[PDB]
Amino acid sequence: CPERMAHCRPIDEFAQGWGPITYAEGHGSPYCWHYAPRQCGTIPASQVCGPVYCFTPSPVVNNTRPPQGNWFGCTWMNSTGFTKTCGGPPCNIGGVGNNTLTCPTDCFRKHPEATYTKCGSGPWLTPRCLVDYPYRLWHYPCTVNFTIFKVRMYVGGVEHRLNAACNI
Amino acid sequence: VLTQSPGTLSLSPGERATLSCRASQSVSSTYVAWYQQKPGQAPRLLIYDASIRATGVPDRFSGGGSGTDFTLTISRLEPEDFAVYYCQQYGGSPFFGGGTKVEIKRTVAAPSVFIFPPSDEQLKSGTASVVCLLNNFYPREAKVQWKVDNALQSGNSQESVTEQDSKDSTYSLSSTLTLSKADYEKHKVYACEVTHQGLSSPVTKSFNRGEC
Amino acid sequence: SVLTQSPGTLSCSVSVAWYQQKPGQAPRLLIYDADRFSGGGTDFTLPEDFAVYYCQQYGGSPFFGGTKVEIKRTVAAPSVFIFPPSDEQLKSGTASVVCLLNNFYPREAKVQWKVDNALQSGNSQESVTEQDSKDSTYSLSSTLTLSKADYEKHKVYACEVTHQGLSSPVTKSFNRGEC
Amino acid sequence: SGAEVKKPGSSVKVSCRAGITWVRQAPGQGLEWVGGIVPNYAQKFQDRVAITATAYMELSSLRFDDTAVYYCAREADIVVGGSSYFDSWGQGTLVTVTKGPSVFPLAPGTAALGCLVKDYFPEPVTVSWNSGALTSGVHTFPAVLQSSGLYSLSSVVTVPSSSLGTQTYICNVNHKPSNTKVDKRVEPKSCDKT
Amino acid sequence: QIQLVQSGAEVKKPGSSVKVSCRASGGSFGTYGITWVRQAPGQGLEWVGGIVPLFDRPNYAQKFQDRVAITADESTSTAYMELSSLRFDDTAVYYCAREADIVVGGSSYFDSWGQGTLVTVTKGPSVFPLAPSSKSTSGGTAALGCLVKDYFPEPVTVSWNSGALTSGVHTFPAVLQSSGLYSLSSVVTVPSSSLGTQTYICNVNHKPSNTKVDKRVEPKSCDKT
Repeated sequence: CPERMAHCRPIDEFAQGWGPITYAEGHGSPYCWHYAPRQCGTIPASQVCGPVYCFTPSPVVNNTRPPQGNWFGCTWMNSTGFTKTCGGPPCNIGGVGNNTLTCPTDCFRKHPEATYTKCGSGPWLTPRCLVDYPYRLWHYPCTVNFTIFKVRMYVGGVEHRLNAACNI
Repeated sequence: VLTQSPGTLSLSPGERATLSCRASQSVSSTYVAWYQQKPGQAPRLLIYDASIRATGVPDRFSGGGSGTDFTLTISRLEPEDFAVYYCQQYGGSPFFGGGTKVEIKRTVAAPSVFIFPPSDEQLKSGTASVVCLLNNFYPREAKVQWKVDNALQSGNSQESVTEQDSKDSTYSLSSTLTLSKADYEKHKVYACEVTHQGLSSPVTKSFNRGEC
Repeated sequence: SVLTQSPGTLSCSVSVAWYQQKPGQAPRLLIYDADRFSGGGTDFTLPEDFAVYYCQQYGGSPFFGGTKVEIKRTVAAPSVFIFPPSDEQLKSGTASVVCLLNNFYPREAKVQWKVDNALQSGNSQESVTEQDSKDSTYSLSSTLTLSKADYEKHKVYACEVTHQGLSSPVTKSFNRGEC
Repeated sequence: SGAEVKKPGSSVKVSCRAGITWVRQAPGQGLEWVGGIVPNYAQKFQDRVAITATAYMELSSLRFDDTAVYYCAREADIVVGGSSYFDSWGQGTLVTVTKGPSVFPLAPGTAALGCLVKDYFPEPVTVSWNSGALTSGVHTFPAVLQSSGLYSLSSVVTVPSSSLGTQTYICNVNHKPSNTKVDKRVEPKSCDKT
Repeated sequence: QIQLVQSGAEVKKPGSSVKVSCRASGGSFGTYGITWVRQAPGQGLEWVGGIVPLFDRPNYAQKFQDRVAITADESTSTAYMELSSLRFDDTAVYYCAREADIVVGGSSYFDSWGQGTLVTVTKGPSVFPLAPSSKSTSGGTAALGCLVKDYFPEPVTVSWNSGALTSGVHTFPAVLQSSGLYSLSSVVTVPSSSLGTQTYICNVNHKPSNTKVDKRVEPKSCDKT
């Protein structure tokens, strides 16, 4: 896949959590998981094209966390081949470094306290995993080789049985 | 959160046993798994979901339950079923249960019955005796019905049993019925039936024809 | 009413004789009409002594009555051995002082772990030998623990003994705490 | 001694060679008063015992509670209508009021035989088989009391003597107080069906 | 399904760490979780922890948190379990297991177990020489012995002269202390001219901790002749 996974960044981005972890919204504005979505409320339902499936995580056709209803967030394709993303505030980890990671998904090693329900926005479960769905390839054409698996996620107290594609 | 009702349990081959695991508060969404530990080997899996059997295990071990009180029925027991069975619920609240014990060291002995009407030296002295003897019974629970002349002759019928054999509880019972010589006449068809865990067919030991 | 069967000093109409039967021999006449067996009397009172003493009254209403008593009079007096703490114990801290009693017959004795003039009792754990297989001669071991800091600035400990064979108290007090 | 062996309802005569007083006592119990005669009978020892005098005591209507040691003793002072304190006693005639064991033949591959011993007041009883043999298969049910008060001890044996009685199967019963051993032969009978 | 579960620290000391291991031969490491479950000598099985070496987020039971660290090394196909803050109750055997289906925040049912490894937590006895303090020793038979203390597992034995002087040996029962460690003081009355010398060695052999000691107990000061 051209110039998307070639030099995006290593999956082991440097820097760790120097201390407490809080919320942040850098208004960052997605071939690779090194991205930051933005919280978007009311939107003009004119240029949106194709499915609008959003990740609960359980995909379902002003997003909010399952504890507060709504959904974590989602992405869409619209206009002339442009991808847009949205979701809860991009989770950030308190630390130091030239390229400190603003975790948009689960990231254990770089920070011990980061659970998806509290530190994830989009469909990235782990840096090398995705929640498969019919338009997954339509949205992330760089992830064809990933192998499918079946997983159980306990969000709050609700158990979700879903298939996830991860590299191996 | 999870406990096993029966506590200790002991039986003999060819028996049906039931073990009950209590899901305290939550229905738990039907998640269960049962294990079997031998005296030193690692536990092995038998059931998961309480309704689907594992691979390599016989159909003897069954599963069932809906909402609460999941069960593990052990029918047609075998000598190779001595193990401390364990219960656990998985899912969102993984926590093992209590360990019910099991003992497969059990055996039974069937009494052998017969009667002794001593005579040819007792009629002269009076007080004719009838002694019913039971030989080689394992449990210490024996009753004798004296259907002399049909019906029963409860009352003057004492019982005795041996102390112990030093190898097994295979005692014997001696049931003595003393009846005066005068009352002996006009009576026939003496007998001694036995109630006991002999696991035997109809046992009716009857002797007749009198002293002479 | 029935007078009594008291003994279970033996006590047996105003209205007596006392007998003694051995395990096989015949009863013998000890006291009649009520020098070791000194009896007297309503409510009459009465190793080679084990027997079944019998009491009866004779006269106008002669009838028999209903002990199995004997005398031991043999005991063992304890002997006192005091174990101080190891020279390595102080280096390791948590010093211990052990009292040891040998050859006492009745399972009864009290030991007061005195410090100077203080009757310390917080830490004093006692153990005794099960049985000597020939007589009730148990041997006591009473441990008293105390920290090294609590060891210093103190001296003249003491483990007194009070026991059935009192023979007056004996005080084998471990003194000179620094030695 | 007197009558070491007796039977229920019979009498005993005990000879005491030098007022003589007879004083009984059970194996383990307290001393009791039987009576005394001067050359008086207790409340319960009257209408059933006769004292005569050498001095002899004629006890009649034997009962299983009669087992005792009917000592011989005199009285220091002569008493008319009463008793005294027994000064010097006599050797105990162990008048073991015991119905010596009364064996009976219990008639029958493997078969179970035995002999039923009844009317044995004193507990001690020992059963043997063939002068000591067949130690594997010899039961002797310890004992049980009867309405009268005499123990009923019965032993039972099983021996597969080639489906026929060839060896001299005899139950050897021994009873020390009765000083009599009865080895009654047991074998298949022409009658007495079981 | 071939588990080479490593015998780790068979014998440890209280308050120390243990680093047990498990290995999954064959298959494809990185798709099935490795689960650690322990059981005391006689007790029920208690869940300890688990890991799924693809979603790096090991799970621990609520009562085994901040005290257990479970790691996996994809390169070597090895799942290590580091258990810290050992206590005398930890004496147990720690099995290994596979999770039938992956789980995130939950657990599952163990399909194929592994060999059970023993991990005994013990503290060997600390012998101490009990002197023959005599000061005009009583009679002509002094009192000697060997003090023992600070050993949790109960069984213990005291010998003398590698086996001798069995006449006069007292060995009292074990008495608990405040901290929960047993104690003992085996005494002897040996008339070796009313002193020590010869060769008095109380060969205490506390089997569970694998520690046999030989302390020479004799007059331990300038006095005590």
